[PDB]
Amino acid sequence: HHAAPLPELLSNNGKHALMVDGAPYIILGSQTNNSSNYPDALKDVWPSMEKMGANTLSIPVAWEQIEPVEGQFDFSFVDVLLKEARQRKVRLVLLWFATWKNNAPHYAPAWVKLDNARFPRVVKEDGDTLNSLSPLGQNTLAADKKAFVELMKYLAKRDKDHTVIMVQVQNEVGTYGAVRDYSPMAQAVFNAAVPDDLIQKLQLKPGTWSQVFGRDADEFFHAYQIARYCDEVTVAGKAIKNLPMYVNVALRNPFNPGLPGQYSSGGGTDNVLHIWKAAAPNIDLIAPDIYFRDYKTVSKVLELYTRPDNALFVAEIGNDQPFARYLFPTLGKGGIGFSPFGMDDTDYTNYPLGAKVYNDETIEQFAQVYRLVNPMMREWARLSYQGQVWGVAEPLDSTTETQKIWNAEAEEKEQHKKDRASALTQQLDLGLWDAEVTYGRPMFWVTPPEGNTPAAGGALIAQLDDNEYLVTAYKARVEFKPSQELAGKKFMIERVEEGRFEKGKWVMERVWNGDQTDWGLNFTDRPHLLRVKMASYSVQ
Amino acid sequence: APLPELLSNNGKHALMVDGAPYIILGSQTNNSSNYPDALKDVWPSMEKMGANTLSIPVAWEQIEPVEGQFDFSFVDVLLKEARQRKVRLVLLWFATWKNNAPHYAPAWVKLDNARFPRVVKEDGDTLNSLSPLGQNTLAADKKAFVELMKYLAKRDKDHTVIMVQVQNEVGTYGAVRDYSPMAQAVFNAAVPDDLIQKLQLKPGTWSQVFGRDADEFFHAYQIARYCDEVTVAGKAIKNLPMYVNVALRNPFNPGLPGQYSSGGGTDNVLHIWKAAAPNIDLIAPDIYFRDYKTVSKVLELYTRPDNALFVAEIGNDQPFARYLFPTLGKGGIGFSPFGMDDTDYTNYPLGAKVYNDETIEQFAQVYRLVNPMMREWARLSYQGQVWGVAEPLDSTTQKIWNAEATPEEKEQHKKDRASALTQQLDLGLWDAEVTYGRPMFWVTPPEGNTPAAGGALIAQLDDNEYLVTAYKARVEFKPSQELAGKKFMIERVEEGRFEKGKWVMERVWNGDQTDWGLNFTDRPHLLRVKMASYSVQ
Ligand SMILES: *[C@@H]1[C@H](O)[C@@H](O)[C@@H](O)[C@@H](CO)[C@H]1O
Ligand SMILES: *[C@@H]1[C@H](O)[C@@H](O)[C@@H](O)[C@@H](CO)[C@H]1O
Ligand code: NA
Ligand code: NA
Ligand code: NA
Ligand code: NA
Ligand code: NA
Ligand code: NA
Repeated sequence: HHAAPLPELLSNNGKHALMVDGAPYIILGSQTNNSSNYPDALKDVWPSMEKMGANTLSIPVAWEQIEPVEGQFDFSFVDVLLKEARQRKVRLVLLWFATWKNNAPHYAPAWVKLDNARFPRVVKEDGDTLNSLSPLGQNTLAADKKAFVELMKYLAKRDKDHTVIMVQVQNEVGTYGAVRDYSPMAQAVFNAAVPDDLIQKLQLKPGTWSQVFGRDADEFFHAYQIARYCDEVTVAGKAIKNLPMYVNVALRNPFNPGLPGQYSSGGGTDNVLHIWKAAAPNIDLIAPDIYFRDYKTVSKVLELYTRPDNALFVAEIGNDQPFARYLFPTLGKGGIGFSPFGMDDTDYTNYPLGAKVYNDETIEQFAQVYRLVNPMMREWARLSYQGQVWGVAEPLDSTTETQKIWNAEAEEKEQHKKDRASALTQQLDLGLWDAEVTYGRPMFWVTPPEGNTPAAGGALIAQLDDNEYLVTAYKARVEFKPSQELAGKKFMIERVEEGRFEKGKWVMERVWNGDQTDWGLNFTDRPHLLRVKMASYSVQ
Repeated sequence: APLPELLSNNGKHALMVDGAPYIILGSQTNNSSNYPDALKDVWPSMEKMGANTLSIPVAWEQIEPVEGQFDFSFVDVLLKEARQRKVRLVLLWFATWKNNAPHYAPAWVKLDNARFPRVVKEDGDTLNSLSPLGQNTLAADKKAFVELMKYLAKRDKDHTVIMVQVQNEVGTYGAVRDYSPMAQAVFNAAVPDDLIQKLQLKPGTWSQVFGRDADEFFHAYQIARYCDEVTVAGKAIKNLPMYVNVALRNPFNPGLPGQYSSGGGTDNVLHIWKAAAPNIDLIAPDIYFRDYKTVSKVLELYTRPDNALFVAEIGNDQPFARYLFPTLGKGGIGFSPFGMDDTDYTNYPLGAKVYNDETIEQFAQVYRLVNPMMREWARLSYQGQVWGVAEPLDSTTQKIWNAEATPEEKEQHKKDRASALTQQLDLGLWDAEVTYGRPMFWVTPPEGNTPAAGGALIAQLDDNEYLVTAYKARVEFKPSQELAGKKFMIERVEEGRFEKGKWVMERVWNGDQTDWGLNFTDRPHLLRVKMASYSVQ
């Protein structure tokens, strides 16, 4: 009665897919608050997930809850979770909160986190101790592995249709307040030769850590040791059940990071991705956690984490209104998923990170974008993997009260308007055709774009054939034109159809024509999925 | 079922109801709701409030409208309707005094001055305040009070009525004492031996013994004796707890007796009251001061080794709700907001200008923190260690000065406010810091709620374990003493509830929910917090 293929992350042609039930899949995700991982809290999780239209829930499973006393395992939460997820026909990503949760051992059992002699903490260069477990603690590694193995044996036994499609190993590893462990135990490894395997993979000359890496030795050392720790846990679990597994990064600012220890040292930050990929070959991907609000910073993060060797998964993102539009470039980069944080009614907000008020309007900002993708999820996922997709978001953030003042003053207003219109105009090269995406304009005539208030728009395009595209967009205009000069030919829209996929087959609902195609393709907040066919034609 | 009883032991107190400590999460009616037809306008509010006990008058005029012709028809209906709703009652005996006056004494009492005489001023004019030296008045009040207690003895065997208030706000406005010939004959004479013995003073006349306090202390003594005799007579029928409620003088700047209600249990005569009326179980403050400092001072003065704290009347406007927390943290046995019914009356500017669902909800939200643990809290308060705090700045009035202010005076002002909105509690090995009006994430300093509203309750369960619930506040734990090289953490925070006296865990708070203290909004959460120190060397 259970014949479904394991989920798997595939990588080729520099592109990636999360295979679920034997085909590409997109996680249109929701993630709970940090204290929702108990049976009694789930009634405060599912309603939000339904309102959001999410297909996949990310939720912790804590070491402390599965092994409250050493060797006495308790999977009562996982049992209820699996059953309730199945009732609602959603899938799960389990977050293993264990040796590290945001740098710290708070979710390790008391017999772990209160026994430093057995399970040692990072020691600073000055001799003081931080509440961050050292990745050189061999007992810690053994005990985390043992518990993780038991979790994976529970899923092997009790989740044969793979309700759980992926597992996050740890949560935001690293250390705040120091660059590495400086304990005697750590110093002995630091003072010794860099392991051959790393030297070989990075194509460097042999030496000790300080000799090989200079001023980067302390940070690279901590990243290597954490990555090896996480890889060993990962390998042990996959030996039981070979699900995709990943780590999530407490990001450093990519333009102005500050110093390791200010940001979480040793996690998969952009400067140690090479270390993590060398050190942890069994981990499937390294996922950014995004709480930067501004378009330029978010865009840079998506660029850094989308690599031929690294599928893009936005494992955590804020739940305030500005964040919703980042679904569009995430999917346009070939991303496999997107998981806004704090999507439950458990009476907590991490404002000022996320939304100040958690209510139906908060959820609706995400529901409105997920409604663009849900009706085509499998078709999009395949085109993303096997084809050409594009995706953009509105590239100016909302005007501040600062800019609000500097506007009341200003001939200057007119130039500013021109500059904003240009910035709110995006070009995409789709082969024989280009698209121009603009934001915040009427659905008729050609008044320049002025942006949405607040910033919110975006667009998704997939290429179906040389002259045919799937298009859906949000609070935006999409206009097509030839990509190269036509040698005396004219061009037009040949046909725009609005429709849907049913059992993989396109069903046309209506043709957009006349006013609906004279002024580009204009989208509001409501979902429309279009197939657009362009033509060039001779006039003699 | 066992009689309710007020216990006092080890300077602590409990109201025992059904053989265990109980907290009155009270509602009190308006003054004209003591009739069967009005009760339909009382119960819906009580239900919305989540109150467990109703305080309501029973008037001498209604039970004895004609001398010797008793009528308990209201008491019957009340008992039956209270039982239907599974709530308890505190009956307020409105008789010789209600707010200094005899308006609730039967017409055959209050219109017969020669039989039942009034206070006479020094100048010979008469006040509408019955003299405590009227022996007829004492006998008549006592007789009727006895009949009421007989009704409860015969008709309330399960003690729906758990306590009785004897009179309401006794004393006299407009004069310090009775200066009638009858009163002068007693005043111009020896202080009674018993009072001299209990205060350890030298024998003499009132004037000799007490000097410039004589007049006021005389009035307080004679009213206390009156109230004790009524009390004793009633308890001899049915030995319920019985108390008196005080029209407070301002504790910082009282003015003169007569301006405030002279002779009641004001803070300067609590020694007289305790000496003269040993059968009265407690003296309860009636609080209509809105401001934190005065309210706090009142709670301090009335919480004594010899006096259980019962807030027998408090305003029903929004600022008053948060005073439940310090009341319970002092080991108070109850709290009773006034005017909780829909009988088309507001005592604004004392209470709320508007009575509506929002008015009630400000109290419902704090009662919802206590109801789920009421019996457990009550036992901890008596037998153990509890604490409770309220947000210590009132709502900003001040906004003129904040407007005219340098961006140096302002940053100074926000720092001063942050410090004032930070409270420290010494819980033994561990301290708690309580702050008000800040996000649930990071450490931006407190700026207070608007309006002021927050508070916290803590009970100690063990050396390192506390029961915690709070409201629009952050609670953070730290070691109370330097740890000598050890570190510390929260070991475990559990949200849960008591079922059959047993703790049931619903979820564990961790991660974001414990990284930045324990953050509470308007919604109820009951936590068990276990702290640990641990070696790193
Ligand atoms: C991301 C992190 O993974 C998550 O558990 C939570 O701590 C949030 C903040 O609310 C982020 O730090
Ligand atoms: C307190 C008093 O006991 C009560 O009956 C009522 O008169 C109020 C005012 O509305 C307070 O004086
Ligand atoms: Na092209
Ligand atoms: Na449609
Ligand atoms: Na008590
Ligand atoms: Na202490
Ligand atoms: Na101390
Ligand atoms: Na609860």
